[PDB]
Amino acid sequence: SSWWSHVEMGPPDPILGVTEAFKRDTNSKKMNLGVGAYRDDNGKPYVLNCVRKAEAMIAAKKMDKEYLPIAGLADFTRASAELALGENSEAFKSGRYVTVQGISGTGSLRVGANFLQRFFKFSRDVYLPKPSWGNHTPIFRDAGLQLQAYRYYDPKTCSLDFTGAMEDISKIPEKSIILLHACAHNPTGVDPRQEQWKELASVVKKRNLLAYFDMAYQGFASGDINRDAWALRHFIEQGIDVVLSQSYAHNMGLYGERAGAFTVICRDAEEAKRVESQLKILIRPMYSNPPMNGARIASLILNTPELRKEWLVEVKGMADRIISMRTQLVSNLKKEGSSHNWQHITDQIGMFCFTGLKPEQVERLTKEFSIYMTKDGRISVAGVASSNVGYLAHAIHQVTK
Amino acid sequence: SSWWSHVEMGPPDPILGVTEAFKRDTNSKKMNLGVGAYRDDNGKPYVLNCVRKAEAMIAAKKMDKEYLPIAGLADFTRASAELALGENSEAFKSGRYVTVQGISGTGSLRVGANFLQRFFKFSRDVYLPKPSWGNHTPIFRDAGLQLQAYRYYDPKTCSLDFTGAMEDISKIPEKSIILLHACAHNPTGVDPRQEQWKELASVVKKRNLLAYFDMAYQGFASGDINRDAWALRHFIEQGIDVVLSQSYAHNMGLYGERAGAFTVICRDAEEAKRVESQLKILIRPMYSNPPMNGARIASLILNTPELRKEWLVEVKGMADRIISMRTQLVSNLKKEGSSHNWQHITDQIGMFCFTGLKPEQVERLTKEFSIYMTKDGRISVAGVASSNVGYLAHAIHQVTK
Ligand SMILES: Cc1ncc(COP(=O)(O)O)c(CN[C@@H](CC(=O)O)C(=O)O)c1O
Ligand SMILES: Cc1ncc(COP(=O)(O)O)c(CN[C@@H](CC(=O)O)C(=O)O)c1O
Repeated sequence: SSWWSHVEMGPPDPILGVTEAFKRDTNSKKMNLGVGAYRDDNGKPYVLNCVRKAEAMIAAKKMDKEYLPIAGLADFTRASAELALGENSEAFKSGRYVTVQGISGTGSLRVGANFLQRFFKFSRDVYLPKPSWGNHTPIFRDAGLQLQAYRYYDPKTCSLDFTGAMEDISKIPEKSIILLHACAHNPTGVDPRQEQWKELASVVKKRNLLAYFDMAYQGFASGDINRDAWALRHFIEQGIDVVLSQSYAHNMGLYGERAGAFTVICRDAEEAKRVESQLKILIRPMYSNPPMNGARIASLILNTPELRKEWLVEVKGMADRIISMRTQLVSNLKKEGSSHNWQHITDQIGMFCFTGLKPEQVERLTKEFSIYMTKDGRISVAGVASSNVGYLAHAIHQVTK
Repeated sequence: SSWWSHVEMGPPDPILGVTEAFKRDTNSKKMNLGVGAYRDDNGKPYVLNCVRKAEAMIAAKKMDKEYLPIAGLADFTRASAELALGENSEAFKSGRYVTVQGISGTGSLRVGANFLQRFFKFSRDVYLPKPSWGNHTPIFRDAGLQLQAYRYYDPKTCSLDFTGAMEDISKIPEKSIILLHACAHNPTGVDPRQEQWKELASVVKKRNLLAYFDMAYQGFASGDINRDAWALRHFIEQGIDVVLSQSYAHNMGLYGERAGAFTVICRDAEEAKRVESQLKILIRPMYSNPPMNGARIASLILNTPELRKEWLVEVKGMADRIISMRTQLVSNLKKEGSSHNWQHITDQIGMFCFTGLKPEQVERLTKEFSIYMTKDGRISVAGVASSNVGYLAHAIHQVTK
């Protein structure tokens, strides 16, 4: 008996673990449809054009590698707030916000949760949608808060249970915390309608709840970044001071570089200055200062007019491709002779499809076809190419037939 | 009264805050001797030659930016363990270790502390040397452990209080946790002698204490990396299963890229496999997966023979330069006419000098000469160039005169 004789074998991550299992298969037709990672039409990792050029400017410039302030690159930080808020926004304009570079979306989310654990004195409860991204639970749980839930998806109907959502939300206790996905809800791919959003705003406002927005997919819901930030902006303009986490992993394909941010909307710039100070104190003993490569690339794209415009064409091109794969999948299914209604596939937005396959079917897909996906029936359509869409549809059909 | 009306203005970081204050001064002769960051002889940020070439290979290769496993780049991870352990080591050879990429030294340290908080069932007390790096306190405190102390430095004598250290250590309760700096203790620049180390080993072994080693400066104590890893290796070969955190921020000048690692020495490779699994579960909800740029550069240097050999010449050159600045400082002091004994300056090793100036003198230095240093009298000699060593010595002299 040594120090760790009692430490048990823990299980593999429900999402991340999918790539580990995928890595090992020798089937040359294998497809990794687990994690949400964009693939180009050859079904290959895609580094955006603007990223490649950003990198080149960085090189050419022969920049140092000195430590960044605890809060991140100022240019990156100011530019992210602006991307979420919009440049004409009163909040942005008045400087009633504090944005801090974070370790991608996950990193930002945990900085937020930790912040909240420490300073949100009105409650310990965070309300998550049913269902929500698997990692939201443990993020809030490790930070020290309690998890609760509100109704959201209706599997019978493959859409939003708006009556249920509103019931639950109208009953959450005042001053509690509610988490909302800004756009391209994960994993359902179903977002509230503008009108629907207008109504949630009212109830949140009315019950005096802290709204925590998770904005991991800005530009993937419609293909337009301002349009994808609507609800978030609408909330702030209604007088709701939200907290928000942003990720650049998918919309800029910076996955492993880990670039993201966490923002707090405050009452004044003076308030923002004191929040900033406490966020630095929290981050110092966590990881000291954040990773520079992803933030330098992102800042350069966002702040360089030609790079930004190129970026936006690129985000549009990515979203479009996802659409075409959705379309073709459905068509292939009909073509294979599938009886089922696959309309939800083309109805859903974002990088995935919440298919509805049962765990026995998910299991067969992996073992007979070497198609890896999460156990809840979620598949990343973003990772399908023109060359294997046929393979996918045949498989889905066989296991469903 | 809004959400954060009660959040107070927190103070600036005792080290990191020095660079913020330094940034603002308009004095063209200002010197930032706060944080430990190497400067070349022109007093400029220095990106190693091998780093520059590593970067170039990476570019040329047109690598993707896909997410890395939760534990890091395998090549980086295997190579770090090896750099600390030595290639002939039984521990390394037998695979009785688990190494996980971490967010530099700070990141690794917190992963460790968090791990310990969760799995070290024999105690909540971490013993720190007096004095220790300021950030060790809050790292352990935020993770949820209790801090204790053992005697270490003797200001009267400007050296190690070995009798005191041993007294205190011989009385720490069995199965408690003790933190030791592998080499170039921060901030004293005084390390135990080999013989001294031999004696600490015995007492740690005897009281069955968990030894936690902080190895932030491998190659800066002597200019030789194997020699700097001696004590750490000696402990493991005596049968002590330590835990350790490594940083590549200074020895590879990867500061802002944040490359580091956390290792656990276990009884078997099977044990290592279960520890690994729990470390992944801890990291997933923290930052998901780590930053790739620093780890790719480091892996390439460590695993490419010519790059490694170049690296070692470079580490030696850096250490040598620090020595020459130490020498010249002392000489300048005599030359200026200083009565005091400045021998500790040349006696200390690593990037700093624990000068002994009082806070009123530190204050004057900043206001009259614009020389920034921490309030405990610690100065980074590593940041002195041939051109301002004279300025420094004159200043020190004026304020000491
Ligand atoms: C809703 C949501 N929020 C935050 C994140 C955080 O992303 P990063 O930390 O990588 O910036 C993701 C990524 N969800 C992906 C990836 C994953 O789980 O790692 C998914 O497969 O659902 C996400 O879907
Ligand atoms: C003893 C010690 N351990 C760990 C670290 C962690 O370094 P990174 O997180 O940057 O890898 C440092 C850096 N101490 C420096 C830098 C600092 O405080 O940020 C110092 O000025 O003491 C250190 O001195």
